[PDB]
Amino acid sequence: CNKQNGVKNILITFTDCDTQEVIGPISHEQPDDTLPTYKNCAWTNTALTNGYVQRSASNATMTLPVVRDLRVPLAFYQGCAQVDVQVEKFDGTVMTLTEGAVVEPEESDGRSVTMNIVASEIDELLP
Amino acid sequence: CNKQNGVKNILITFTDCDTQEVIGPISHEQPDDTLPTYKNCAWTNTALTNGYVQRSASNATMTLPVVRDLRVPLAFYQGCAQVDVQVEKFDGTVMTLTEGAVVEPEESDGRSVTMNIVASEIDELLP
Amino acid sequence: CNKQNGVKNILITFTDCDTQEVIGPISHEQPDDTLPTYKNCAWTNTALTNGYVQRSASNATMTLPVVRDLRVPLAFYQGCAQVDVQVEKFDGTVMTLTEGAVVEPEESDGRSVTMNIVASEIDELLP
Amino acid sequence: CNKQNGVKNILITFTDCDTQEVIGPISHEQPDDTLPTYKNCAWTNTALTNGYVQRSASNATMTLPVVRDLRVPLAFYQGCAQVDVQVEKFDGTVMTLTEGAVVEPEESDGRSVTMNIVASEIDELLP
Amino acid sequence: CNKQNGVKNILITFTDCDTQEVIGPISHEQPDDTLPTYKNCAWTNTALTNGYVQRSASNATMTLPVVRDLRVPLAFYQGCAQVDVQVEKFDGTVMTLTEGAVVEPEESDGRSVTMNIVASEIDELLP
Amino acid sequence: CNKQNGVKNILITFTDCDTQEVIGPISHEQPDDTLPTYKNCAWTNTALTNGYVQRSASNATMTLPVVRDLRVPLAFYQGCAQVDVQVEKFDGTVMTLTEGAVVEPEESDGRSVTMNIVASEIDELLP
Amino acid sequence: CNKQNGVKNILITFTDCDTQEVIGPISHEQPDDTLPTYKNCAWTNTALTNGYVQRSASNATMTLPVVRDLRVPLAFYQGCAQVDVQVEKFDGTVMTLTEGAVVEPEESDGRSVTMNIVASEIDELLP
Amino acid sequence: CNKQNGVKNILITFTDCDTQEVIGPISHEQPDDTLPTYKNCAWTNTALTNGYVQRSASNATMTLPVVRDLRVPLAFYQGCAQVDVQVEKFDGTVMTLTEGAVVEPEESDGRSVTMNIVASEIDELLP
Amino acid sequence: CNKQNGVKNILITFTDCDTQEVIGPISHEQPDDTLPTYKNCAWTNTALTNGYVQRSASNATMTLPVVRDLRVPLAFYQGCAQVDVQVEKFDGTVMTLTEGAVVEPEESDGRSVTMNIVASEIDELLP
Amino acid sequence: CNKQNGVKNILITFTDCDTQEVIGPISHEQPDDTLPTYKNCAWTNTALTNGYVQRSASNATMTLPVVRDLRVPLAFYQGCAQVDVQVEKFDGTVMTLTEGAVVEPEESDGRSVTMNIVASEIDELLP
Amino acid sequence: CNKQNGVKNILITFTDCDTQEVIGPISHEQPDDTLPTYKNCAWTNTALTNGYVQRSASNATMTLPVVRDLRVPLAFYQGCAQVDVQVEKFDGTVMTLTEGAVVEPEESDGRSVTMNIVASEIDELLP
Amino acid sequence: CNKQNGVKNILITFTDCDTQEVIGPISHEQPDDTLPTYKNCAWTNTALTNGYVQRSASNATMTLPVVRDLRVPLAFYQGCAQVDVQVEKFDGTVMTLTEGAVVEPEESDGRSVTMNIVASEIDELLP
Repeated sequence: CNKQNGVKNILITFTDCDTQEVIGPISHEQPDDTLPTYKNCAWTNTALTNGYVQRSASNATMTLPVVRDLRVPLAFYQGCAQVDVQVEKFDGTVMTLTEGAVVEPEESDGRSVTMNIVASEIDELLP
Repeated sequence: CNKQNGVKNILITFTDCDTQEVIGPISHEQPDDTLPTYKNCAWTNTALTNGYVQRSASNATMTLPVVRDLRVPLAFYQGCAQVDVQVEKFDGTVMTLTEGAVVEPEESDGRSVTMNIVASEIDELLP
Repeated sequence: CNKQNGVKNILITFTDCDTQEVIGPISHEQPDDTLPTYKNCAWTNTALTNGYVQRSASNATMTLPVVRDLRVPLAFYQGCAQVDVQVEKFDGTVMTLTEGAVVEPEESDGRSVTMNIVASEIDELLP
Repeated sequence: CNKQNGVKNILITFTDCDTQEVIGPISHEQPDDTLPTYKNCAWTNTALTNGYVQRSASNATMTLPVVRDLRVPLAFYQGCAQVDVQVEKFDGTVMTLTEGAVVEPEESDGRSVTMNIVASEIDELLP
Repeated sequence: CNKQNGVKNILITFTDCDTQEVIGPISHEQPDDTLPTYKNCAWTNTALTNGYVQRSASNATMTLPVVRDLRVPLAFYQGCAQVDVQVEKFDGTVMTLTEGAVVEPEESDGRSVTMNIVASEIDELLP
Repeated sequence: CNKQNGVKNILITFTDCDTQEVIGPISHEQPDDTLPTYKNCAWTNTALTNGYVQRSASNATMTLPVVRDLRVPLAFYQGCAQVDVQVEKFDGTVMTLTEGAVVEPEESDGRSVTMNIVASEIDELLP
Repeated sequence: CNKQNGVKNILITFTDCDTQEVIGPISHEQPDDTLPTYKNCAWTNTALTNGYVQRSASNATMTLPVVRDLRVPLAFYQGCAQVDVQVEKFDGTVMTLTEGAVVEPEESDGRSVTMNIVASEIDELLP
Repeated sequence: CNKQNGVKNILITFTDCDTQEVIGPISHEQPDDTLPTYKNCAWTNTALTNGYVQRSASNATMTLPVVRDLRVPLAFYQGCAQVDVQVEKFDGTVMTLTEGAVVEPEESDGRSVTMNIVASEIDELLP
Repeated sequence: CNKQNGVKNILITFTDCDTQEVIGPISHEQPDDTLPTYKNCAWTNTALTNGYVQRSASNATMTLPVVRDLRVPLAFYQGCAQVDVQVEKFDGTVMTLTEGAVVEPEESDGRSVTMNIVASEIDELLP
Repeated sequence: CNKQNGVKNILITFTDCDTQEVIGPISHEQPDDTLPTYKNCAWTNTALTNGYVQRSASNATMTLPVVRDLRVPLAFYQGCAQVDVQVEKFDGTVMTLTEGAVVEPEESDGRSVTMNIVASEIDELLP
Repeated sequence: CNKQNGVKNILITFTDCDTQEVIGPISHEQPDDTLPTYKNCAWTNTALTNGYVQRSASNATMTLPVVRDLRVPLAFYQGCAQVDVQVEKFDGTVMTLTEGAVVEPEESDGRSVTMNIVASEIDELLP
Repeated sequence: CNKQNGVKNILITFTDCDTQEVIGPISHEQPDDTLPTYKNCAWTNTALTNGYVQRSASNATMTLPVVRDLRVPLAFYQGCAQVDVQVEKFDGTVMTLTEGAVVEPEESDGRSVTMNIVASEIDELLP
């Protein structure tokens, strides 16, 4: 009742990079039991000798598999439009992503798409 | 009755790149339960630092596995002829592909072919 | 009775590349349920930007796994001799390959060989 | 949606150096993911002792790889005609080059040309 | 009762690399049956000829999969903060890691994170 | 079907510089996926200060890699005879080269030769 | 009774490359149901354009997994000694290999070794 | 937490060599994981016989790759303006460069520029 | 009773490479059913044309997975100390390894370590 | 069977330049898959302005990599003796070279030598 | 345990060429697996005809890549100060270099410097 | 067993050019799989017009990479002493070099040295 590891709402606000047409927020449903993966830290460390690391700038990757909404063209899930993802988990965790961009669009069978979203920062409510 | 994830008709119009002989449209049947994958967006983004991406021009890939029609030579499914694919799913989604070209022909056992179609754009009816 | 996906006769005519000794045609039996794969088109397209492709010349690959005939030395199935393969499927499809050459000979346990045949063209009866 | 590193329009206006026939502007497409390189400064400094430099006059080099337009002869991309390049990037950056001249024409396979353009100045919109 | 191969307490003390805010120690729970892997030796040998090796300096890698604590932001598990890990196994083995740094942050579904910790030395109680 | 970047026919007419024996036209096949490079402009510009160039007379270089025809001696591909190359691409582009001369003959393994052809002008059909 | 695909006798004659001590022939037993793979042809063809191949000289590889004989040191199965393998299958096929050399010795658990034997020629009785 | 090899702030103060318009300081972001290289010593020794060297006066080179700020024209990164670079690394190292001058401007794709800065001296905080 | 393929005693004598503290011999237990792999030959042959090989000097690799002894620090199993391994199998085979060195230390969960030992020679009792 | 790009026999007749001792013909084997390169034309053209060339006298270079025959001293492959090379390819092409001279002897590991042969003319059978 | 190819201690004593301030000895750590290269001989021979050489005086070059110590300014590693390097390898080899001078200072990213040290002589302990 | 391309013994006899102290012969081990290159001919031909060559006197270069013997100072491998190299390969080839001289000493990491030996003649046993 308090210890449920799962997503509850995926509110995505699409905006076309060219026409700047804001479509959203539109709730989405997961296609399977796999949960969206996150990476909040924007600095990717690398391994060096004797415990040293190289703090290099990187992105806040977010892999969000969702069922494509029939009202939304499939192109918007594959880099053709910016995504403003707002995922709230069952345990209260809410992470708002703003001005994301699908970097590596992979083939989708028309219903279940998988986004590899990239943004400068990923917020977190942390209940 | 409204929530069926599957293809209904695959109307492909083959035209030989050399002789310009238009053969089609010819309905095709799926060889298994795997559905055709799509990628409508023609711009493939790439991951860069701190949320930036590089909008690079690319193609609208479409992987369409179909049962080869006995009336059509197998060469037409392996780059020897342009394909005009018109796939209509069970939920009303219809995506017309025009002037495609099989880029990476793989070996087919004579019945089940798998096309990796490449076109400048993939339309979508989006019911 | 008309919709059987399988091979019926594999008539291979071996000729030694050096001695020019034509041995064949000799019917062959499949070692398992895997069917011979084909690629009739001799031009392998490659993916480029926004729907363009590069028509490059290539070969008509044919992967034919057969049970090695005890009357034929195993070397003939591994590039030591040209193969003239003539495969007729159960649905009437007959594809004649002439002057092939096994390009990548892999190890065979003495009974089941797998040829990766390469020829300039693969004909097709197409019933 | 605002942080896309890529070109959007490449409007080139060719004019033959001899006949003074102005052909253009004609939008061009990039052949790959490599972006056009620029050098706005027309004074190339050189390294000297203890922090001093020699301000020497030079050109505003611009390396612009584009897909050759079928309506335009390939000679115009290889020094035979002046180019008036007008590149607008995805982030609003627009740089107008006037009266350029391809200085080092390299071999092109007929589709993808690479110009090494030289002009006295390269403007910049700088959004 | 003495021969139990498993972890008992994972006391991690996070400190932000930027703000130097020390949060911890906070006990953590394993997400599955996989145990944390260790490598105490900071010199990674390499294979050479006839039994010789090249003693090269390296790090004391420690792969620690833990359930992310809801009180701690997920960024701290992905390189955004130094980790002071103190793992005590069931058989008395206690290994204190100080001033570690997650080098390769991978995507986590919000509950189960996997750290690839790097430190100059890994102590060991060795009961 | 219209956007194929590749060569279709390479009709070369060899004539011996000494005996004036015209052998050709003889169609040739490409040895790999690399396409013939061209340079139609016969004036090679050079970079000077502040946007100026030096229009200097040069040649219309054409690098044409072809499979040597067994009926033709290999010497004819290495400067021993004038070449009249007539390459027609898949997109309709046809460029006729007359009275060329291989300037830098490089070693060929007996099958795949690479000509560095030099002529005063390279025509272009430009469909 | 005539159609048994399996090995019957593996008579290997080891001779040390240094001391020239000929130990053998010693019959060997297979460790599992996997049969020795062979490749009699000493010329490995490679795929080229439009049906052409490059006849390149190679070896007659033979992968022979056998149970190591307790009377023979394990080093002899891992390149330390030449092997004269003489395998006779159940269907009468007998292939004599002379002056072989294990090229890639892999780790063996002390009982089941796997040799990757290389020889200039592999004979065949071919009943 | 103390052993991070990376840059934190790159405060560059541009001033136009002609108009003397001081623009800055403006923080910059690295385009990749490559760190700015430095050379503090202004005397470049040269190798001579038997351990002797020739102390010759030189510059304090600094190669600083940064993401070009959209508010700043690209010319300022390519010698058109003096740069006052102030780089502070993650380990406390801060090196102030004053009155630098980009000596060898190379082509930049509009976002990621690479400066080869030359100054009489490079200071160092050395924590 | 005579045909048991398994290890009986693994007597390892650790000596620290730095302090030269000889700890051992200490019997070890296998963590699973996988047996230690060996390679006695110190010359690794490589495949060449038509049956020739290149005798190149190499090491006598030995992969020994053992349960780490609680009295021994885990670092000694990961290159921090030389190992003198003495494995006696159930069938009488005893192979003494002297002055080994773990070359590629991999992560161990604290109980089951896997050594990739390298030594100039591996002896063998060969009952 | 007719389209094999490879060498079959390399009959080289060595004669010492000093002692005039004719040793040969001795068949040679290729050390790898690289084929001998040829250049039959003895006149090397050079590029000039507007399609003109300078017919300059040169040699008929032939790069022939062969496995050194143990009966022949290695010096004969490195300029110490004249070579009379007679290479016959698999497709019938036979090119006889007479009174050649290795001009640039490079280091050979004792087995695989590479000759850069120079002769006034290279004949060709041209089947 | 005796056959470890690697460095153990790099004791460098810096002294400023101008102020004569002796800072050191300060132990240094290698930044990667590359070992310091040496050249003890101070006479560099040159190749002449028929086995003769020209004994010419030169230096004892030593390329020593080390991690720059935070207590030492980076200028001292780039010719601004004399270095007294004392490297002791793992196998007992200790080579003392006195009054060296970095001749060719290259750019360092602030942590890993590479010195090209030049001295009249390089001693060697040679255990 | 007879076709092993590799070295077996490298007996080098060092003698100091100054003190005339003969140290050797001392067997050496190869550091990797690269074999010593040789050039027996002492006359280096050069390419001239129409098949003529210029017989010019040169040296018998021998590149011998060996593991430096700990009993021998590293200077002896870098021109400080004459080398009397005696390499015997696995196939019986033995080449004695007398009064050699390392001409171009390159940096060695203390274990693996590479000599560029020059002598008036290189003998050969030629089994």
